[PDB]
Amino acid sequence: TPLDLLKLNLDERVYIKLRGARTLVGTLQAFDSHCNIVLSDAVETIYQLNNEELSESERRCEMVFIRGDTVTLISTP
Amino acid sequence: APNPKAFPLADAALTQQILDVVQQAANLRQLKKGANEATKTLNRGISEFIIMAADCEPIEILLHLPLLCEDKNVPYVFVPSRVALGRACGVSRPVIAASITTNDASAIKTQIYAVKDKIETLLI
Amino acid sequence: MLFFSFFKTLVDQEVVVELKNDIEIKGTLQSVDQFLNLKLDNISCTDEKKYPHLGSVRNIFIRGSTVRYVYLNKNMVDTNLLQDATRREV
Amino acid sequence: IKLLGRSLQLDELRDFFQQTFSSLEDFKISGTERLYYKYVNFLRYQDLNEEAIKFLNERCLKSFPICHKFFLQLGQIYHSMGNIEMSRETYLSGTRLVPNCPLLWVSLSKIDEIDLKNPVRARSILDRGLLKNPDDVLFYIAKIQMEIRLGNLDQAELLVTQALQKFPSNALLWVEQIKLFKHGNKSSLKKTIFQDALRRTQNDHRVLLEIGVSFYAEAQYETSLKWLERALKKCSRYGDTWVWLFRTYA
Amino acid sequence: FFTPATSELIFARRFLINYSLERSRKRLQKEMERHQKFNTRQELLSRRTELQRMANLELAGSQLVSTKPISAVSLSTDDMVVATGSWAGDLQVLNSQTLQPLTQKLDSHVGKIGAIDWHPDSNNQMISCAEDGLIKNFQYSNEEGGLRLLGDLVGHERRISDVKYHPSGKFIGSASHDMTWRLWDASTHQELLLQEGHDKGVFSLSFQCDGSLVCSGGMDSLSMLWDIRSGSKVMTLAGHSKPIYTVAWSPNGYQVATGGGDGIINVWDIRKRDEGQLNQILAHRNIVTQVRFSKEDGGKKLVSCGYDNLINVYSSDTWLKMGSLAGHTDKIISLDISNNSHFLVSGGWDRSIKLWN
Amino acid sequence: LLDLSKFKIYYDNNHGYEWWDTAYLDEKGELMEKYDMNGTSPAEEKLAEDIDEVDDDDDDEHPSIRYVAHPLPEKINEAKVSIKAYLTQHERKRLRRNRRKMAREAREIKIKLGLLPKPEPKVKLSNMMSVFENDQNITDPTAWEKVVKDQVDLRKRKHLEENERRHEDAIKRRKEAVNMNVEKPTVYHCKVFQFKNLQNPKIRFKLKMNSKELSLKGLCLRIRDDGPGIIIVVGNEKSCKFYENLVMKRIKWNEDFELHTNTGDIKMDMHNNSISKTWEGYLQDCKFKGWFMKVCNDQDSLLRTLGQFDSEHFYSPV
Amino acid sequence: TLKDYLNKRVVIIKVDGECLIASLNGFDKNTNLFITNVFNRISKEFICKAQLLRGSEIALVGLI
Repeated sequence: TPLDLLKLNLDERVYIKLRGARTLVGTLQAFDSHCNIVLSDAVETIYQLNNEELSESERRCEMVFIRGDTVTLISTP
Repeated sequence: APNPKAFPLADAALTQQILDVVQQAANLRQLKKGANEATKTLNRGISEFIIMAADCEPIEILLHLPLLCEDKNVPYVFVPSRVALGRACGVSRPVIAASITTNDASAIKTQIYAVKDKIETLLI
Repeated sequence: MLFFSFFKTLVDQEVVVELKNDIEIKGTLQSVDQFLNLKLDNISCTDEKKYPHLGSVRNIFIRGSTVRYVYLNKNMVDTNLLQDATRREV
Repeated sequence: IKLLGRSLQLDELRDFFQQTFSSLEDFKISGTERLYYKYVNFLRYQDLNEEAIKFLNERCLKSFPICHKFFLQLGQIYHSMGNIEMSRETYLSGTRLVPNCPLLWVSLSKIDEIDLKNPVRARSILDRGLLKNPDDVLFYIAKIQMEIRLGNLDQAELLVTQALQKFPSNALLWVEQIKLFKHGNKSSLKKTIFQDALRRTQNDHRVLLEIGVSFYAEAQYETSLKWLERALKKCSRYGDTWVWLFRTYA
Repeated sequence: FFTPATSELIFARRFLINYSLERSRKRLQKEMERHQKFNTRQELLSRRTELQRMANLELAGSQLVSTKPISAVSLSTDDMVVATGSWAGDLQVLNSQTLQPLTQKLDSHVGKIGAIDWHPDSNNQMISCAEDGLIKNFQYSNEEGGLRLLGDLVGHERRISDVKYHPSGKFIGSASHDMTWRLWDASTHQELLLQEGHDKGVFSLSFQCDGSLVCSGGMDSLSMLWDIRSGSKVMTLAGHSKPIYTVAWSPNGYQVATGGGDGIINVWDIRKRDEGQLNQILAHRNIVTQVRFSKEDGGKKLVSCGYDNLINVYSSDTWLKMGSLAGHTDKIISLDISNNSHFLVSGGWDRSIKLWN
Repeated sequence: LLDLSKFKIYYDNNHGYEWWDTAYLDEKGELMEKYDMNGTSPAEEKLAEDIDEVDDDDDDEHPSIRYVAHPLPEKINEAKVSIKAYLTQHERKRLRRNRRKMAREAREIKIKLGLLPKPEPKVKLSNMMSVFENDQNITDPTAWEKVVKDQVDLRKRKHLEENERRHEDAIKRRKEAVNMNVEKPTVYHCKVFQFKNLQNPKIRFKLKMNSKELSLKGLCLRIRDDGPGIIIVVGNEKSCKFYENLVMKRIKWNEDFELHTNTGDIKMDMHNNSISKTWEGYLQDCKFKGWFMKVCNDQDSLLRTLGQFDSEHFYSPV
Repeated sequence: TLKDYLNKRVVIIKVDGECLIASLNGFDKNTNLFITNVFNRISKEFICKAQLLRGSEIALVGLI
């Protein structure tokens, strides 16, 4: 049922949160029983606390595969 | 509106293409303008393809050229505008008939061939 | 089986693989299996510090769990077929 | 062989051939080998006795060479001794085996048109041949020739034009065109046409010769002679030119 | 929308409806019978054999004809002689199998010959059109000489493309580079219809062999299936992109098949109410000139020729290039199939007619 | 079980009662019967609405036999390509003469009813010796030389600089321009090819990159990697032509090549492989959203894939 | 699969940090590596003549 519910937002923009404070934004093009995700037109935003101050690191990747072990939340922006 | 006996009339894009080809030939001396010159070309065999003007009045002065083409198996169109054709040729004066001639070693051989093919498609 | 299939379909592919412990390695994918492991031919450089202490290692075997991503381009991967497959499954 | 022929010593020649044959068994995978010799042998046989050839052809041509010339020779032999149907069959077989040889096709066409009086079949055959290989101008030339041979000239002209369009440089097409012109349908656009031919064929040996011939036909003889001379200069090794020159002289 | 009337048409229309209906019913019955008695194996095998035969056709005899190219090649109903219009305005006829002429007739048309059709009543009074801008019926005699014209029929203004005979024999449809397609009264030689239903000319007609429906292929790519009786249409232009230079039905009214400038033969109008194509076929590299079928008399086999130098043949269930026919040197503008057998007669820009056996 | 399956397959092979190498012929009867029932008339859909009815001498009322229709002729939306009107050589010359003349006049005015710039003497290394407007010309010979040579360099450099600028600006334009041009395509040329094999990387690469370059809507499908396959290419005509050329002239599909793998570099001798153009037409609409090269395990799968664009037909079994 | 990697020296990196040079002599479906002649990559420190490495730990393996 939850899996089914995620079939609606396929081929449209999504907001995905991973472990390690790694925000991933793109469009949902794939998932399965273990929730392995493939994003197109994507862009990564890496939160990383270093030297006792906040600092984001942007990795621009026009496509990306994501394993289900890392995944926490999927939504729309 | 254009003449019925002027057939095959090109379409717009096709016409444009043909005029471009003509222009190219004019620059490369691989074209001959003028009914009589077209006729000459046909006689020779050098005509690759014949371009006439639909808006020739009195149309009759062309309507041997098509016959000649048929009897020599050279494709042919009419375009609509004799002014346009003339311009393409490189002549301010309005022109009715032109002939893109043959020459194996043209830069524009391929382009010419394309146009020829297109013309043939029209004929039926 | 969908994802495995997809992986298989990417046989012979120069792709970057970021692992859990700050290891980013490029390589030409060869073999693919049920648990999504990657054997890459011709290991090349991606970054200077993140890329691990290797040199003469031309063939590797990546453990499927330790991969964070498999960095494809927009010209290296399937999408709405995958979606279709997902739909078909429950 | 040539020397022997010149001298005329049949038995001796035969003996020589026999001698050659024994030696020949070592020559496996030799360039322009038996295929040449065997043709010559066939020719020699024909010079006297016809039937005796055929067995050899059946045997030897089948094994190593598998070459068009042999088929042609066979056809010729058949023609010489009547048997037209058989010849035709042979030609067909050859065609099936070797599509890429215009000569066979031409022969077949000739058989169709000349021997039996049904040109249509011949034409069809020619067309088929052409289809089988649009690389060669030779087929086109053959077709043109065939057309010329029968009454239909406009068709021939059309064919020639087509050939030119496809391959402009091929001197034989130009020659054919010239010949057609000489018929006297136009009797005009003649000099211009000749000039065009010259241009395209870079004053091709053969084109010049053709022109000369045309002029000969028209009976302007000095000009013809000049043309022939030019042709000779371009390449003396070629034949018919010499003959033409001789005729002019006469 | 814009609906006047005429009396002759009315008189004929009822007749057409009757004739069409009875024949249609008969056809349906036949079809029913066929399904009832068929089997997977033998029929299939037969079909395969037919396909093979079609494939292994080769060019038998190419007989030249005319100065200009050969617009139309039409085999008689009898299937014995073929009629070959060339662009000069001449329509020689040839004893099909040998392919030798009977007569010439240059003084018939002055313009480019369009299509020739033979009359479906065996009594051979073939029709032919032209750019000339008039159709001519020709009472054909084998003995008397060649052709004598019967009547000329001036209806269209512009150059004509194609005439057909309505399978009754009482009507002759003609379509032209003018906007209309016009159905004639065979006897009196006077018009009735004029469907102004295309933005450019009606380049081709085709009657359905039952006699109910005529597809007008337009230069617009608007193939309109006209119930002649009704003056009402069951159309799809959504076939073609370039002009529809031909259209022809599988005699089994089951199908229409439109051949194009785009080259894609579209075979549609089906039992299927959605009207979707069982297939579109890729016919010729350049354009398609003619499309034919031949289930009168034998089995249904699509055959088409193009401006590509190839005829080819398609299975009427699958729709596939079952075999190319190299044979022409140049363009092929027309074609017919032997009703009974495997024996195609096709012509064109090579300026010859050609047989395939 | 596997063995049994294999046996069954073999049996099927020898004589299939219906097989999908060549899509099945056989017409089903049940469907026909159903259709007939639906019709209820002994005639067909077309005729059914005359529905066993007769008036006067056979006539009908629901669809009338009196009137002649003249329906609305749907005028297609033709794309107004504003014509490249060309010029005569003479015309061109006149244009050039006049604009340039005007410019010259402006310069003169903006330097004689203006004095907004000044006009100096264009020295060179052949003038050098003869100019005296600028000082030092014999006085300081090498200084003078430097000045004149320097001037020349500047002139040349300026020219080169200008060229560079032009190059830059054009480049800037082009990127923007491409993005801007999302024009509505009126008609699409298409070409569908098929090849016996493509185990070469190089060919595949060519197919990819070229397609990417040429906005070429289409695909390249194939069976079992080594097996035969189809290309469908669609777009503007020139692009299509180019693609065709690449396929047929540039590439040799009868070349011997190497496969690079971990186990060993495999030589692939393929004299048997060939390539043929099947189609070369115009498609009513191009349903191919991009260039979706693929492989399939089986023929049915391939067919299905093809029909994702509502168009199977491009394939040709031989 | 690690069938090509048997009877050959391999560079094996863990999830935690370390990297091992040693001869791979056995594998299973759960990626438990049976290893002989163990050494460290950076340190060049001989741990032992034979060991078992649990599949949960293996981040990377490399043929050399």
